[PDB]
Amino acid sequence: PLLTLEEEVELARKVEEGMEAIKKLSEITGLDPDLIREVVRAKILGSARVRHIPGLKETLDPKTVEEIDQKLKSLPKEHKRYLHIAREGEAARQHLIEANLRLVVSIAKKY
Amino acid sequence: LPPGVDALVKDGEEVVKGQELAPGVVSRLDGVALYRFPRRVRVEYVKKERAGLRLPLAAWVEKEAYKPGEILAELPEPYLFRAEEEGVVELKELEEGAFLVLRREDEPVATYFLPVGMTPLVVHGEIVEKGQPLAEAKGLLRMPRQVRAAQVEAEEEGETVYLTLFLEWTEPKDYRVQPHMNVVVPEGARVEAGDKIVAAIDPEEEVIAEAEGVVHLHEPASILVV
DNA sequence: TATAATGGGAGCTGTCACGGATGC
DNA sequence: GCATCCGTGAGTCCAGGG
Repeated sequence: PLLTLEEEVELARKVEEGMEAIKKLSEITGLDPDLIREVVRAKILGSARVRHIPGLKETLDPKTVEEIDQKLKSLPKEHKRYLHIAREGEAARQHLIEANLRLVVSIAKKY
Repeated sequence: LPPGVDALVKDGEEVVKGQELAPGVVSRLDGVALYRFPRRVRVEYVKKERAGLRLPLAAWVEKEAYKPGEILAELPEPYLFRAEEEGVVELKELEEGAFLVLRREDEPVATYFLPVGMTPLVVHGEIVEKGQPLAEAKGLLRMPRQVRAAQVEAEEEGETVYLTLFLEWTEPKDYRVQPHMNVVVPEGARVEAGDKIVAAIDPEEEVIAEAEGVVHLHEPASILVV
């Protein structure tokens, strides 16, 4: 169903803040923001969709996503706060796309 | 949820299939209800003060403390509660009952408590001299439902008692939430001075907590039963 | 790169035997 | 099982083509 202004703003906000959280998690852990984004995405989506990424220097394999998820889960509460932020952001991202699929159709019927 | 009409249920609690969620909403399924977009946030700020009242000694029901609604005295005839200070009147009428505060210059000089049954005979901002009637108590006067009398000290003098009540109550302040704002505080949480309640795009539109209190959420945009 | 925009169009017509697939 | 309701691929030879 179609987003209300409130649901729209909420999801967009969650996306922005999850991206900021990935940046903060890169600052803390010294990992690669892309690697972190991919691991958070791998857990939000599921192992149903867990493939390799062309930019990542390390093959994204369940083993490596589990290792990185564990390195993340071992952080102090005030740091591990950003992991929950990022997971919330990815879920919002999926939901925001899915909610706006109809606008693409209404534009593409003209080309 | 239609505009303005409030929820018949509260955020966090389980509900039954078919159990109505609002005057025009019935839940097809069982589970935990959840609030979507609270459009009014009411904060009950907690106030603990000391106040006084003079009563005939015969009409007084001596107790060490008074719970709300409880009878505090019974007067056989009308009785005029009179001021024991000169000052300017500050009348704060709660849901039930009132507080008079007389103030001289920029300093408070007396704090009187009128429980239920006492009709205040003065208007806010009024000048009063000692002995003039501030309020009239008919009888069966009792505590309001919203305020409680923690401790009660008494002084006998002539044919009267002067009660020094350590009262504790809450005063509500509402806030209207706009669609571009998000409540960052859960239902029933305890804020201090300076704690943010609702965030907004620009800081001058934020909702920061004046004093201590609890948070209550009203009129959600919609309700999500999960 | 920023007003806002949220579910599509096209059909289309004078055959026939046969193997497999659906209703009785 | 016993019928009916379907999909599907098929239809001489040559030539030229606009």
